[PDB]
Amino acid sequence: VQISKKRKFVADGIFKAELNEFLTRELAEDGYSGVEVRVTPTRTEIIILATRTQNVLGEKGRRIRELTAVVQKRFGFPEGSVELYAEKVATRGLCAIAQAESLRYKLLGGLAVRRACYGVLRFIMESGAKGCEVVVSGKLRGQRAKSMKFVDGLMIHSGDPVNYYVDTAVRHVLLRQGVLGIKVKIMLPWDPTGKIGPKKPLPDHVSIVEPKDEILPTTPISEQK
Amino acid sequence: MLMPKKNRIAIYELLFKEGVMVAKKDVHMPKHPELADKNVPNLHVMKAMQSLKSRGYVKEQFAWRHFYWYLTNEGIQYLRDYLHLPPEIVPATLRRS
RNA sequence: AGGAGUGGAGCCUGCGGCUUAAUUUGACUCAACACGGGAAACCUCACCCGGCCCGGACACGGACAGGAUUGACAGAUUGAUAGCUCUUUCUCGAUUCCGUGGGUGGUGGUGCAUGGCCGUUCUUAGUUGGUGGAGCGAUUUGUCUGGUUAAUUCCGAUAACGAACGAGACUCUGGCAUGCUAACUAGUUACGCGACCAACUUCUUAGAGGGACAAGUGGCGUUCAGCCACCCGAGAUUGAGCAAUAACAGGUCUGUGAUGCCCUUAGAUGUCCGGGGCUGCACGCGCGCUACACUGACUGGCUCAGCGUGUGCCUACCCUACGCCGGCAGGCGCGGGUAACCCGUUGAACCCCAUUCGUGAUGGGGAUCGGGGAUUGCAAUUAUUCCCCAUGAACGAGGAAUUCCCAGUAAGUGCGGGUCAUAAGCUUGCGUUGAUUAAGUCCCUGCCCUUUGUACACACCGCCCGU
Repeated sequence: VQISKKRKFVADGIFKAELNEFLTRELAEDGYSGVEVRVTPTRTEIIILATRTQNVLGEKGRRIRELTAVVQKRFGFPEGSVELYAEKVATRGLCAIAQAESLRYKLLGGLAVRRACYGVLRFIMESGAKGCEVVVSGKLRGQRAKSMKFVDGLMIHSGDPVNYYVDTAVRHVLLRQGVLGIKVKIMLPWDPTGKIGPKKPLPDHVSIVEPKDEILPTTPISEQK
Repeated sequence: MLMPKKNRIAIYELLFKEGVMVAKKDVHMPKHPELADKNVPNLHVMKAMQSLKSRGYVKEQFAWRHFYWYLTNEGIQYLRDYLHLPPEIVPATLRRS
């Protein structure tokens, strides 16, 4: 009936993690990006971000009602207590999860990995990203497995800025030969407001406000008609 | 396996009445979090569910210590052909649409 | 020419050497060996003196109101209130069974098929495009003579110019406020008592901020980068975290319906306080348990520390405040605390001291090993569980070989988390006492920024010559 605040916070985190994994393993094909659980007085509203929304709701909201019902009967909420929505994501091109799923479903049919990886990289760059790198490791026929990597732009690896400037996605692709793991890293651009990128700039980047052209006479003289 | 026919028909009216369910793999333990107090032994109910979802004609997916089910119409056709229960008695799950 | 503490003097484990039920999988230098968070009765024991309840979406066979299921002490079993006794013709009752595998899978193989995580090369400063120069070309310049830096850090130089990573910056953490934001869990002022015989918040807690920049001065430095010293200062290279492509057949298939199939067995690597070892002693090795004197410990004669943990999806297991009383945890009644409210201003602890060493085997620090009531864990002995009689142990700097370490290092010392049943000799953290030596070098072991040599490229563990 009651548990301590440490246990409560840990349980909330576990609930978020398991919910995220559940609707990752269900509808990875539906362009699902991530979940966000919102607190509301005596309520738990859930927002799902996906690139494709007609396919997560489906016809007559079938998929939504089914998976809402199973989340209800799973996570111990009272009868009719869970209501999740499905809204599009404003940043589809530079979300790591979405691009990882895009690559995994470009590769699941059976296709050349270089063309798909370059297409994903080009699409992320044309989405305004500051830089990307895609690593695909696994079997390419033979007695040995190789890892080929596609980079373009500029990217950071160390320090704290990598926590809020780079988003990473690691996904497994199951082929008949075996499993190849893909890794999509996107370096978000700096943008105040809009939630497209982090608010703070790179801590090693110093800005100066730029003056304008000044070609003026020696002394100001008033002019009247 | 090792499942009696009365428990078979019991689990079958359970499948008829519920349709869409969630569950967890539990066998040996004597009390259950969410599918106990059903007046039927836990082990035989869960083993009958194992038969239902692992006989070889309805697919499953095992992860995060829990079960989520898509009950195909091939299984419904098998049920209708065996027990001769028509689908004209629609499940009550078609409310709040 | 430094040292301190060492593996040898006080709390047993890991895996090989190594009688049958005993030396039991993965890991062959750093980059294995309290490592798999792996503290082995047993659910996790495959070395194990022993078994049963057994599996097939199908390829083919034996054929229906009986073709057996954990399920009886006393005639026993091979420890076992296990019907297994060559035993009843008790008992869910069509459940099932045998011969070969895909299967609902196997902590079954293969980590020389993989993913993902790590570890390491490699803790150092390294690394790479574009365009432009050079070369037929592999390739080179950029990425450098010098000075400087912890740094491919910068100054500068300059067939390179512009860039990208790594380094720095960054995040967390310590150290500082006659300042700020405020607390009925710390802290308080003369119309206050229980005492002349409702402070706009500061010690503790934690926030939008401040503070340090080689900033000031002196001296060294194509007077550049910077270095040294000194005031002032809380503080003047100040703990960690994160960390570049190519790398390795490094480890992990025994963390994961994360994952590609050659393929054993019925003695499934399922269950059931059940059950041998490994808790031996000629050591085959590795990590561990430990201070030399008025300093070591007692008078109990003054307010001490934490870092943290603590009770229902699962679930039956939480941390603890008086008395039975031998002298206290404590076998039973009792309340508080989902916690800055209770434990607790951390309930069988300093290092100190009118029990003391007069020059060191005594009082000074323990070789076993016996009783007082045992926290209550079937078992503990084939790992759980207190101090006292002073019974006298090379009783005062240690084969060959060596591991770690530069200030709140080391070392001593306890305490808390993980594992868990308050199970620690392990590990991960935390305080407390407190520090001899060194502000150096390239001698040993290695690493990096060059030049040089090479018959090496599986790259010196290479290649290679000789009847």
